[PDB]
Order: sequence, then structure tokens, then C-alpha cells
Amino acid sequence: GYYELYRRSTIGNSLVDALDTLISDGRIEASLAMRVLETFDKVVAETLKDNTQSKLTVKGNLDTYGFCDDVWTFIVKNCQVTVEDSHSQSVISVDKLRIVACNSKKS
Amino acid sequence: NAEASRVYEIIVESVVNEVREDFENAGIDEQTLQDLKNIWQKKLTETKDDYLISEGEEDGPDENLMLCLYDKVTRTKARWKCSLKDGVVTINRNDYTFQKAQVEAEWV
Amino acid sequence: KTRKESYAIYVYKVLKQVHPDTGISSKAMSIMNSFVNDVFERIAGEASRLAHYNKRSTITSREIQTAVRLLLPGELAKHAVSEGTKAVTKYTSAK
Amino acid sequence: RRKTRKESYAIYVYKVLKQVHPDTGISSKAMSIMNSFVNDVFERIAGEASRLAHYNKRSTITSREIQTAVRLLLPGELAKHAVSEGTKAVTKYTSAK
Amino acid sequence: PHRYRPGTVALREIRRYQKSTELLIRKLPFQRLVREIAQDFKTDLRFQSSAVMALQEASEAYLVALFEDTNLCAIHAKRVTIMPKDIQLARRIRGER
Amino acid sequence: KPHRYRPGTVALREIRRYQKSTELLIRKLPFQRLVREIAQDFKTDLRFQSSAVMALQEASEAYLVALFEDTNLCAIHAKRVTIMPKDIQLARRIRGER
Amino acid sequence: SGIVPTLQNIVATVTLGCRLDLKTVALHARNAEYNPKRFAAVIMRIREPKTTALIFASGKMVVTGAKSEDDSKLASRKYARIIQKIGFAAKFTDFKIQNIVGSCDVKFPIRLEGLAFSHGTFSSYEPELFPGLIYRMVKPKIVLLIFVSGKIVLTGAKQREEIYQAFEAIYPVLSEFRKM
Amino acid sequence: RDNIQGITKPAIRRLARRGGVKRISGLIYEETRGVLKVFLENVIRDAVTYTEHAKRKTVTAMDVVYALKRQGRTLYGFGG
Amino acid sequence: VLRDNIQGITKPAIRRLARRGGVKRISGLIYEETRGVLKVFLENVIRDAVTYTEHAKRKTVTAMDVVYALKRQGRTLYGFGG
Amino acid sequence: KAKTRSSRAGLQFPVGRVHRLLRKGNYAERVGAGAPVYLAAVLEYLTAEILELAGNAARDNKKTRIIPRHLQLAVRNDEELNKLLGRVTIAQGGVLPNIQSVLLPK
Amino acid sequence: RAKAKTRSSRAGLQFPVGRVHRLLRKGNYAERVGAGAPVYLAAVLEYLTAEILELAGNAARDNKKTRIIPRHLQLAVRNDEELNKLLGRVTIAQGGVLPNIQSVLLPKK
DNA sequence: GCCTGGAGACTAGGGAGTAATCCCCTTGGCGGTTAAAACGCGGGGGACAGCGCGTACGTGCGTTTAAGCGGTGCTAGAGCTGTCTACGACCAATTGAGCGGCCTCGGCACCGGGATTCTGAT
DNA sequence: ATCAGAATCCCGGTGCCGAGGCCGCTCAATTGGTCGTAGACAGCTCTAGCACCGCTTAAACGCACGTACGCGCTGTCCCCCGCGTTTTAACCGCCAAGGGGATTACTCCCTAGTCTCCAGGC
Repeated sequence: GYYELYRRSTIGNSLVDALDTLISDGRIEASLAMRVLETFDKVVAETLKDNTQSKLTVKGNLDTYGFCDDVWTFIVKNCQVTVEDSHSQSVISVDKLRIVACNSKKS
Repeated sequence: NAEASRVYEIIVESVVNEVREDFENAGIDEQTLQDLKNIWQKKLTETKDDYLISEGEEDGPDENLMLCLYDKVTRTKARWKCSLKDGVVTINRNDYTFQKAQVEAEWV
Repeated sequence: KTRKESYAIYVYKVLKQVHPDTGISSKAMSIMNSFVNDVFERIAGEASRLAHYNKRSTITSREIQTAVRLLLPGELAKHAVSEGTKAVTKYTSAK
Repeated sequence: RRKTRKESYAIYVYKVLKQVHPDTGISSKAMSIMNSFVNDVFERIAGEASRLAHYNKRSTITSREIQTAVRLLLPGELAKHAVSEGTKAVTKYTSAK
Repeated sequence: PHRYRPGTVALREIRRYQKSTELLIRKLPFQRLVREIAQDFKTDLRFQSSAVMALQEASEAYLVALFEDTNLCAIHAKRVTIMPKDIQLARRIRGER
Repeated sequence: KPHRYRPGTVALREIRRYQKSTELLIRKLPFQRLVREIAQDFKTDLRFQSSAVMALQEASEAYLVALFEDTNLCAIHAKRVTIMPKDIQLARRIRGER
Repeated sequence: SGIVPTLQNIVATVTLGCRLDLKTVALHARNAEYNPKRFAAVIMRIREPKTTALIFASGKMVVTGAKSEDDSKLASRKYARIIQKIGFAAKFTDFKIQNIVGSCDVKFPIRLEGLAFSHGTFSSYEPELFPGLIYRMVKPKIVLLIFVSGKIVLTGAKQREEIYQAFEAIYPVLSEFRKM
Repeated sequence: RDNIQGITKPAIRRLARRGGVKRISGLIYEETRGVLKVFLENVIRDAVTYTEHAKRKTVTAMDVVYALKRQGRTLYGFGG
Repeated sequence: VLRDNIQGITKPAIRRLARRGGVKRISGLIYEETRGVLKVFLENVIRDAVTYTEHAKRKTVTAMDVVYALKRQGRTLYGFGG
Repeated sequence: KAKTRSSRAGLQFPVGRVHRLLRKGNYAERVGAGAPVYLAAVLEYLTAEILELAGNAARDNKKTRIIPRHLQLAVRNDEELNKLLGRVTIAQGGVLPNIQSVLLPK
Repeated sequence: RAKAKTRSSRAGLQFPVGRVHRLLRKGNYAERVGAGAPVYLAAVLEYLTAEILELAGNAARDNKKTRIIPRHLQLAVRNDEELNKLLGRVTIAQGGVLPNIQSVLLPKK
């Protein structure tokens, strides 16, 4: 009953390759590796929920969208993203952005 | 930038702390914890028809992906406003983390 | 069952006797139906509570009269009691 | 003569008291207040279950109606723990004879 | 140009909306609000039209009566503008909070 | 000079004392006589059980105490300390008693 | 007159026969929205031509948002082609267009109160409920939306011809209640 | 009669002290006597109605509790 | 700008509700306070109505469910069934 | 021949239906004969009173059709019926046109 | 015939399931009453009694007493938010009020 | 002419009406006496009126946008109906749990005296 | 800060009455069996609730600007609070008498239950 959404993230990607390298070595059992990944997902969710303060806006064309299994998948084109560091707005022009979403609480 | 690095350090510390108890519960020595954390830190530092979308794969470092939660979605004919939450984004080999975002999209 | 239950016919008869050339909206009909049901439920509940307080098992004219006195304000209670006793007297006389 | 019996929840309140506080007593006026409280909550839940059975065109008051009336009247934490206790008691009673 | 004296248009709206019977909240945002609130309790709930209309009638009645009490207790403080402390006072006296 | 207490010190002491205690604050014979005079208007030659007058007194004192709490709250709302009858009238109006 | 209405939205229906497993359709296809609990259908849209396909369980699909009727059938052809690409084999049958909506502007102020008074039994006007008056006609069965500005909405027509006579019929009545 | 004056100025002052009131105007006493008289007339009216329904001439404690219950002022401590 | 559903109870709507209540002058925080109060009231009434619905084993909230929810709390409502 | 109980009592409300609702509504194991007659008379009187005041309100607004606004005016303008229905909301009824004196222009 | 066992003992309750069942049957609430309804209701009554009696015993300990008086029940009820919500319209005889003085009335320096 | 509650007749059982009794409890009176109410006074501090200032709120105007309308789709789900079976009413015999009465002793209350705290003037 | 007086808190002693336990009894709860019917469940129908479109237009919103008003400050005077003295009536106890509430027993009328006709609505 807990979201597997943040596995694809770069931080998550780094963890999955590191566990895979460890499993290849054989230092630990695979079920434990799954357990660690689940813990990572839970910890990352709460820290994102509270420990971040940055504000940003996406202005762009919408190439494709999808909504299946309570997952919203937006492909956004020529985005004008303005991000401010916590410690000024910075304009970045990005050709393509993939938005993967999920409802706060799933039923 | 700075904020993303600091938050990433909180994730690293918190996860490494929490994980050890299950490792010890099943007979895994504390050396593995250090090994996983150091190699993991090193990789983060170094790394920083048309209709059918079934044939979709992670392009690589170049692609830009948003993993986030959606508060609610609004429906308009041209505009496609959508409120998003708890998202980590990677654009131009840089990591930007946010709690909430607003995306406005255009239906061509 | 498909058939339902409403007080509309009686309310219409009362409306004609009181004001012959006035209609009533359907929404106002739903309001009057819910008003009659709510006042009936209040009076019947108070009368049932009354019969339970006195260890009785029957709802009589006395329990309905006392529940009318208790729930209805003084002028309304006095005139509703007069109406009820007049109706009970007429009903018993004709048997 | 002999006064006719006047049933009260005095002994049951006293048993529950000796369970939660084995050394604490209770005055007669506090026992009358607890009796009034049990009667009041009883008639609230029973009236709500009666109206509940009447709304759904049913003629039996079961654990379903009492459970829904507990969810209705009682506050959320109180309702959750009262539903848990009632469910546990009905389960244990159905398990036995 | 000509500008209406302050408080004349406010009284005009008071007379207008106290003479009217229409609903003062737009029906679609109120329906979206109702569905959002209802989601937290039970998921995949459907709502009858008349149910949302009854909810809106009750909400507008409750808020109009609250505003009446708020205005009365703001006049009691020898003021005209109503502040949230007036709402908190009215609710506290009513027993809502 | 004799010893004197500044105004409101003893009022607060009475507030703490009567909020700490539970006895009835109205004398029982005046309240009983008031109850019987009022009941003379409904039915003549009425008799009252002692526990009935006691229940009436507990209910009346609790009603008056809650009313004075609401009266004090709406007096403080007007940036005041002294309660006037308009405070009572506001409290009874908001509660739906007028 | 000298005005001809322009068709904007065509509402068409197509049945496909075999029952569909919507989950595969939602996953494979793009521009799709399938919330099963709220609605038992997937909402699908294509950029060019702009249309909205609602694909249901039994196989019936509803296409809307089409400027023309040939454009509507062409859009249905595109939807059928892509659904064939999804992996479900179905044959198009019983194509029919039940409703088309037409927008025209007379470009001259009209008085709604006179029209309401003249046709009070025939038609109903309610200012607070709507700033326009609905106009129901027994023959042709075309609901008409009339406005103070003079924008006339034509709806309820199986075919274009039916709205065209209905607009022609309404034009004298609109001229009668002209302002100044 | 004079019995409403039996609700004395110190008794009303004590009731206000339990309510948390620090200063009392001179007209609170007459206002409170009027409020208490209205409340007592309501409750005793309902209680005498309950009594008369039971064909009794004595106002029992159950009449007072029952009357308070339908005015929403449920009283614990006197039976029922 | 996209807003929360609770913000869908717009400022003019609250101002009209105040005008019907007789409120000549409104502060700026009355709107947020009223949105919070309305959210609390709606939460209570919709929770009671959804409980009434779940008892009947229905998945649709009926107007009679809302009427029974409102009636228990004493805020009776005429015009949607008795 | 059969005569309805309402005509015997001299009422328009159905004594039989009120008797059925009393017997089936779980109020007591037994219902007296005079109770539905009395209750129907009281309900009919209250209906006649409310409808009379609503018809007066409708004539005041120059209408020949009772709408919820006229029911609200009938309830909230009479004091006794406002005491009776003080916790009752009437849908599409609005409020009484009352403005506080302090807010009126100087 | 086997030895009689009370319904409360079967349910593991102290409150009388049989008396609650008879009161539900005689109370004119429905023509029929289920078997688990008095069990459920007796469990709910016992739980609410246990909550108030535990809080009242705590209040009596706080006043260095070993008997529960109406004051302790009043303190227990009005000090818990949920129970005060449940008994908001309820008056507890000889209970007093909660010690509560508004901060504006306190003296100043 | 075809019906779904309603009226008519009849029976049987029990609930309510009525009459006598008893004893509880309410009502009425006397007296002491003491604490509480009433009354006078003076002072201070709070209610209240006036002023003043800046500020936030009303008003208007142009812009935007979403609420409302109308129509159509379909299918989930409300509603209704038939059938059967588990489950609750009922009844009778039994008997232990719960209540009335009685006793007794400890928690609490009353008194009094020292210790602590708090308030106000210095 | 300080100090003295007044009020409250705490500690101990004595008493007293009410709560807690025991016993006896009786009646309501329990157990076992029967039976009738409500409710569960499956199956069929068909309504309306949740999507989509687009048009229109009035309503929301953002902002500019000015001004009524809220809130802070100041002065005044009046009336509420603290306290001391006097008066009074509430409270406790004690007694007495009789009304009336509760109980029991007998009766009889009144309402549920059932069956059969029926009458307005269609």
C-alpha cells in the first residue's frame, strides 16, 4: 500500500545500480535489497514532503498526456522553467519534459 | 545547487541510519552499510507509429523527467493547468527539488 | 414497491378551503410535505416518550394532546388542542 | 411492604470501576450520574438505530445499525474504539455459544 | 466622474440579496468542494444532484445565520466592519466551537 | 490607615474560590418560594418533591453560569471588563433564545 | 436572408462490435484518460483533426468536436486505425450522426421580452436562470438559443439541412423583434 | 411577589464569579432575575405539563429531568 | 492562477452571503475564516451523510441521506423529502 | 355503506393513514382510536395556519401561487411559528429583509 | 439441561447483555432486535463507562481522594475534548465548572 | 371496468380504569443563631466620549475566465421482484443474578493550629 | 527590594454517616424447542450520474484611489468594589399530621389480528 513512484529518480537510479552491483558481488540477499529500496521510497517521500522550500513554475506546450492506473503522465514541450534557489528566478528553456504524477492518497 | 545537495545529504544520512536495524536483525555486518553508502555517494558526485507510446525507454542522462504527486487536475479546452507536489527534477545534468509546482500546458 | 407516499392531495384540499384562488409550487409542495412529516414525527415521538414515561403501552388522545401542549407554542397549542378535541368529539358522536 | 425492584447499572459501573481503578471508590451521587449517563447514551444509540432501521425500510436492529449509530453519535476516536470493542465482543460471543 | 458614497452600494446589495432567494455560491465550485471533502471519507462516491443542492442550501443557510450573528456581535463592539474574532465569538457563544 | 485591597483582587479571589467549589450559590428557600410562585400560574395547589426543586436549582445555576460565561466573553469582545445587560442580550440572541 | 450558419461541432457515434479490455487500450495508446471508478470509458483526443473519442466497454465509441461531417468520419477512421494498432480487431458498423451544432450571428440587437411574451406557451424565458431564451420547435425539432447580442445557437439536428430550414424560419421572427 | 427579589445581589454576584466575571454592573441583577424567571417559567411549565399528563398533583424529579431533556439541558444526578 | 477547490468559494460569493446576512462592511480575513468554517461544517455534514449512505450499502450519496444527517444535528431542512 | 374516518371526524387529513403510520412507526405496541383523529386534526390545523399566512404573504407580493419565499415569510414573520420552526431551514426561502439600525445612513 | 451461562460472560462483558436486550425489545425501537445488537451495545456502554471512570479516578487521584464525586466526573468530562463534545448539552449536578479565568482579567505590572 | 390501502364486523386477551390501603414524604410550625444580605461610604479605575491618523476596505473599470446552458452516451448502480433459509418472536420451566434490607467501619468532613503564599504600601 | 497583614494551604485529631459487603429472596434471564417471516441474494430493468463538446456572458479578479473607520491615546467622572456595621432570614433540628403516590386486585372495554368488501384513482 506504499507508492513505488520515486524508484525512477536519479537518486533512486543511483541506489538501484548500487544494489545491483552489490547483489552481483553477493554480499547481501536480494529480498533484503528490496526491503532497502522500500525504506528509501518511504524516507524520500517524507523528506520531499517537508524538507524542501524551492518555488518554480513551468510554462510550456503540451505534446502528449496520459492517465492510467491513477498515474498522470504529461509530456510538456518547450518549457519555460523559472526556479529560485532557497539560499533569484532562473529561466531555463528545456525542449522536452516528462511529468509523472500520482494522487496524494491512493484507493 | 546548494539546496539540492543539502537535502540529498539529509536523504543519505536518514536512510543509512534507518536501514541498519534490518541488516543487523538478519546477520549483516555494519561494513556493508559503509560500502553501500560510499559507492552510492561517489556515483551521485560523478553523475552531476508515433501514437504507440509502449516503445518508451529511458533515453539516458539527456532526458528530463519529473517524479511528483498531483494535488488536483483542472480541465480547460486550451489551457491545461495542473497543480503538482513533492517533485524532483533533472534538467541539463542538474538536480532541482521542490515541494509544490504549477504547470500550465497548452492543448495545440 | 414502486408506489410512494405523499400528503399532496390533502394539502391541496386545505389550500382550496383556506384560499380558493391561490396555487402552490411543486417545491413548496415538497416543503409542505416535509413539514407535515416532521411535525408528525415530533408529535408522535413525544407521545411515545410520554407513554413510555407513564409505563403505558398505548398512544391515546391524552398523549397526543399533551405532546401538542409540550411542543406547540401557547397560542398554537391552545388552538390545536381545541381543534383536536372538537374532532375527537365529532368522531365519537358519529361513532 | 417490600419496595418493588428498581433496576440500575450501579453494580456494573462498580465492576468496571474496580477493573480500571481497583482501589478507587464512588459516591452515591456519582453513581446516579453514571446511571443517568448510561441510560442517556443507551437511549441515544437505540433511538438512532430505530431511525436507521426505519430509514432503510428494515424492521430489525442488528449490530450493523448499532455500529452505524456509534459512528454517528460518538466522536471519531471514541467511535473507532467503541466500534473496535463492540466488534471484538460480538466476535467472541459468536465464536462461543 | 460621479462616485457613489461609501456604504450606499453595500446597502443596495443587502436589500437586493435579502429580497432574493437564489443561491449565492456558484454550484460547480461548491460541487467540486463537496466531492473533495467526501473523498477523504469514502472513495469513488457518486453524488445525486438534489443531494448537492440540499448541501448547498444548508451551507448557505448556516453561513447567512453565522454572518447575522457576526454582524450583531460586531455592532455590539460599536463597530461596523466584521473581523474573524467576531466569527469566533459568535461560534463560541452558539456552541459550535 | 487600615489595610485595603485594590479593586478586582477580591473579585478574582471569589472567581477562583467559586470555580474551585461545587455548592449551590442560590439560597434554597428563596429559590423554592420562586419556583412555587411560578408554578401557581400553571396549576394551583401544586406540591413539589425536594429532589425536584434541587434539580431545578442545579439546572438554573448551570444555565446562569454558562450565560455569565458567554456574557463575559462577549463583554471582553467589546474590549471591556464590566458586563452590562446588553451583553446578556447579545449572548441570548446569538444562542437563539430571543 | 444573407447569412449561412457554419457547422462547428459534430457529435457522432460508432459501434465496434467486440467487447474491449480498456486497460490495454489505456496503456498502449497516448492522449488517453481512463479513471474506471468515476466513468466506465477512456477519453481519447487527437491533435489533428481536433476531436474527443470516448471509448466504452461494449465497443460503442462517441466522437465529438469535429468541424465537418467528412472531417468527423475521417477522425473516426484515424481512431479505428490507431485502435487496430493497439491490438484489438473490430469492424466499423452502424455509423450515424445524431447531433450537429451550428453558430450564426444576425449582427443586430433583438428584444427577448417580446419573443417571450408572444410565444410564452410555445417557449420559456427565465432571465435570472439564463440571459438567453430557449426556443423549442415541434417542426423542425431544433432547440434554439437566442441572445440579446444576436448570437443564435442551432442544436439538435441530425443533418445540416434541418438546421438550415430552422434558421431560415427563425430569421423573420428575429427581424420582427429588431431594436430601432 | 417579592420572591424574585430572593435571588439576591450576592447570589447573582456568586453565579457571575463562577462564570468568571470580574465586574458586574448594577443592572445585571434585574436582567438576570428576568432571564431566570423566563427560564424557570419554561421549565416549570413543561414539568407541570408532564405532571398533569400523569394525573398527579406533585411535580416529581422525573418531570423536571424529562422537561429539561427536551429543552436540550440534559441533567445527570437525579434519576433517569 | 489555479487555486484550491476551497478557494472556489470565491470572495464575491462570501460577500453575497454576508450581504444576505446584513453585513455592511467585510474585512479581508473574513473570507479565509469563512472558508475554514464552511469546510468544517461541510466535513461534519458530509461525514454524517456518507455514514448514512454506507449503512444502506449504497455507493451514491442520496439527498435523503443529507436530510437525515442534517436532522440529527437539529439543522432541519425542508424541501428534499421528509 | 362505508364512510371514511376523516369525514366522520370532519377533517381533510386521512385518519387512516395517520393510524397506519402510528402503528408502523414503532411508537407503542397499541394505538388508541382517538389518537389518529386528534393528530390529523392538529396537523390539518397547522397546515391551514401556515397556508393562510403564506397566502397572505403571496397576496402581499401580488402573487397567486405560493412559492418557498412566501412560506419563509409566513414562518419568519409570525412569532409562534418562528418559535416552532426555529431550527428549521426552508429551501429557496431566503431571509427576512432586515437591516440593522446602526448600519443605516446618518 | 446444561448449566446456565450469562450472555455477558459469553461476550466477555460486565454490562448486562440480557437486560439491554430486554430494554431494546420493550423500548419500542423496532419489531425485532438482532442477537448481536445488545452485545454490541453493552460493549459500547462498558467502553464509555470505562473511559469516564478511568478519567474520573485520575481526577480523584489528582485531588488526593479515593472516592469519585460529581466534581471528579465533571472534571473528567470537561477536561477531555471528545467527551465534552459528546456531553456538550449535558449538565452534571454538583459538578461545578472548569477553573478558567480569561487572561485580560488578570492583574498587570 | 380494474385495482391498493381503507372501512366494517367479530373475537379474544390484556391493558387500563377504578377502588381500597398503607406508609412515605411533603408541608407546616417553633426556635436558636449565625452567616449572609443589606446598607452606607469613599475612592479609584474603568466606561465612555472626543480626537486624530493612517490604513485597509469600498467602488469603479477593464480584462479574463469559468459557471451555466444545452445536448448526448452509456453504463453503473438504484430499485424492484422472486425464493428460500437462517434467525428472531414466543413459550414454558428453571434458577442464579440482582435488588432490598441491614450492618459496620473508614473516607471524608469539621475544627483548630502552624506554615506558606500573595498583595499592597513602602 | 522589603515587610507585614490577610488569606489560603496543609497537617493532625476526632467523629460520623454513607459506601461496601453479606444474606435472603424472587423474578427476569437462560435454555431448549417450534415456527413464521424478514432479509440475503441473485437476477432483471432502466434512470440518472459522470464524462465529452462548444458558446456565451456575466461574474470573478487585479488594481488604482480615496475615504470612512478602527484603533490607539487622553481626559473625565461616575459608579462598582472593598470593607465595616447592622439587620435578617436561611438553615438545622425537632415534631406532627395528613395528603397522595405507589401497590394490589378485580373487571371490562378497547385495540390487534384476520377476513371480506369497497371506493376513489386510472
